[PDB]
Amino acid sequence: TADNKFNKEQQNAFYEILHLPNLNEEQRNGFIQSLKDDPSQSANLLAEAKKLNDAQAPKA
Repeated sequence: TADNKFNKEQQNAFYEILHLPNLNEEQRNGFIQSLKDDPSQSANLLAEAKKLNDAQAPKA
């Protein structure tokens, strides 16, 4: 890149965020929808998403 700053584990994770089998997209599409249509808070979104993962992922 040369203008914005999409690298802090954002781009890479994004492709992954779209795989979490334990969540619906209403919420997911929410954070990321901004990541694609608005590369602004996309980074902070990354953080919040990973969190919303466990909040609904099975466990022991």
